[PDB]
Amino acid sequence: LGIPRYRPDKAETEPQVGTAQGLAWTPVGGTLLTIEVAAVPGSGKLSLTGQLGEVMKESAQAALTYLRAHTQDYGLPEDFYNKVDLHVHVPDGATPKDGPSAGITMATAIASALSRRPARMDIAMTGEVSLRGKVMPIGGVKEK
Amino acid sequence: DYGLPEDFYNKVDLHVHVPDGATPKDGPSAGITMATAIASALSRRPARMDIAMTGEVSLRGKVMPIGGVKEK
Repeated sequence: LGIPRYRPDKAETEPQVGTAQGLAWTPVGGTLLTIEVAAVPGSGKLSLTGQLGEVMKESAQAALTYLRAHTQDYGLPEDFYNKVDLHVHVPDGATPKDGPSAGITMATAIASALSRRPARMDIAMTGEVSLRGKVMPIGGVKEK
Repeated sequence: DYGLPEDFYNKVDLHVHVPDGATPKDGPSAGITMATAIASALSRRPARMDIAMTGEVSLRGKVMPIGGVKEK
């Protein structure tokens, strides 16, 4: 047959500088939704794109409040909220299935990008979050 | 009078989410819930255990009534 377009049994996936590898529980098929973030220097905006619904935003700021409670606990500065911009695109977000299931995937993405440290290859993970940080339960753990 | 740091609205950010509101909501019915929640957050202090509630907060500090409390 033709050439390997995909990676092997995943032991080569390059550690992602800021890109998490999130779960997909989708009409289109289960996959990875690798959310990438432009670690860009600005004056503190944080915008989200990628045909995405609002529960994905609210999971992202739930991870963000958890991040800003842990600025000294990771590579974040003392006050990052007013100094750095984070364009947060998601590859496939026009999904009424997909609720806020990747806020921890958001969290790994944002802390890996702001920390400039590798978000891991090959931990495909999911779960709805609280604001204060408690990983809320989810149903549909089957498809995830 | 409740042990607060008196500098809490000038240098302390605070982020609020509720899992509803996009639901059609019959006026205020969790203002006291937000009162105890924010007061619980602003001193790193847990609220009480397995206790339900609903109500409204006035400007002075009086609990205003809310209607149709048979439902809640």
